[PDB]
Amino acid sequence: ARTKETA
Amino acid sequence: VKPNYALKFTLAGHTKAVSSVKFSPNGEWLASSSADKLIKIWGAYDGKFEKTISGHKLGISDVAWSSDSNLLVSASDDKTLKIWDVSSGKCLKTLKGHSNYVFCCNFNPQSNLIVSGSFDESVRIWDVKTGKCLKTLPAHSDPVSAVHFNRDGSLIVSSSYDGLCRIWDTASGQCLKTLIDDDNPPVSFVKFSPNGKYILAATLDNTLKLWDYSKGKCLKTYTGHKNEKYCIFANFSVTGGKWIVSGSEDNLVYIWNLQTKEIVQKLQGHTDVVISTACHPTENIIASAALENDKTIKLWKSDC
Ligand SMILES: *NCCc1c[nH]c2ccc(O)cc12
Repeated sequence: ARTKETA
Repeated sequence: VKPNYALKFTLAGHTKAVSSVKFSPNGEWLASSSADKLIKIWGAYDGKFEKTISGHKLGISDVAWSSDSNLLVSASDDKTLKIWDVSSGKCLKTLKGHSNYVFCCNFNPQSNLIVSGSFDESVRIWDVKTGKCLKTLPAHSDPVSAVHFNRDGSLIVSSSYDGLCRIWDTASGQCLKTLIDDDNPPVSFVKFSPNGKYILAATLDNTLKLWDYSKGKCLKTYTGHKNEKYCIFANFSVTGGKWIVSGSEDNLVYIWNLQTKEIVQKLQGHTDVVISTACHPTENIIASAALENDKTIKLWKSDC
C-alpha cells in the first residue's frame, strides 16, 4: 500500500 | 498574511500506517484509510471517533467521499475497490477488474462514476450503481499514483511513476494531453484546482507544480519540503488565505502562499512521514496523517 510503496 | 494553524486533536486508532484522510463535502466527518485494512470515521470538528468500516482483505491506499457525503470508495492492495454506505457501514459493491494493487480513487462530481488507478498501469471508470467496469484506459507504462475528475466530470487527470500526467476524455477515453516538464521524475500525486483551471502535481524530486493544463504551462513551483519516496497528497486550502498544503518526509506539514510560493507555516508534531493532508470545506481546519512509526491523525485549526 501507499504507506510503504516506493517507485 | 500567514495562517496560525495550532494542534487541536490527535486521533489514535489505526494499528498500522495511515494512508489517506479526506473531509466529507458536508464538513461533518473525516474518513481515514490505513495499511491495517480499515476505514475509520471521525468527527471533523472534535476528532471524536465515530466508527470502523471493514471488509478489505489487504491494506488500503486511498478513500474518497461521494459529493452528497453518503458514500465512500476505497482502493486496496486486494486489487478491488469497495463502495460503502457510510451511515449503514454496508459494502454496496466490490469493483473487480484491476490485475494489480489499486492505489487511488475518486468519484466524479455527480458521483455516478468512480475512477481508479492501479499498479497494473491502467485507469478504470466504473458505474457506481451497478459496480461494473465501463472503460479500461491503457493510461501509463508504470503504476498510476493518482486519478481525479475535473469540475464538470468531462475530464480525468492521471499521474504515474512513468513521469507523465495525462488528461483523458471521460466519454471517449481518448488521451487529450500529456504533461511533463524539463526533467522526468516519477509523478506521485495530481488533482484539479477547485475552479478546474489548473492541475497541482507532485513529483519525487521534492517539488509541487501548478499547471494550466489547457495551455500545458507550469505557472507555479512550490519547494522547501522533502518528497523523494512516498505518494504524498497535496491540497488547495480555500476557506481563508489561498494556500497549498502538503505532507513531507521530514515529518512536517508545509503550507505555501499559492500566489507568492513562499512557505507561510510548517506544522510540527508527527513522529513519521506525513503521507496525507486534507482541508475542511468551510472551516480553517487541516487533517494530517503519518506513517508506521506514528499511526496518528492530527487536526490543526487557524483563525485565517
Ligand atoms: N510499490 C511497490 C514497488 C513497485 C514499483 N513499481 C511496481 C510495479 C508493479 C509492482 O507489482 C510493484 C511495483
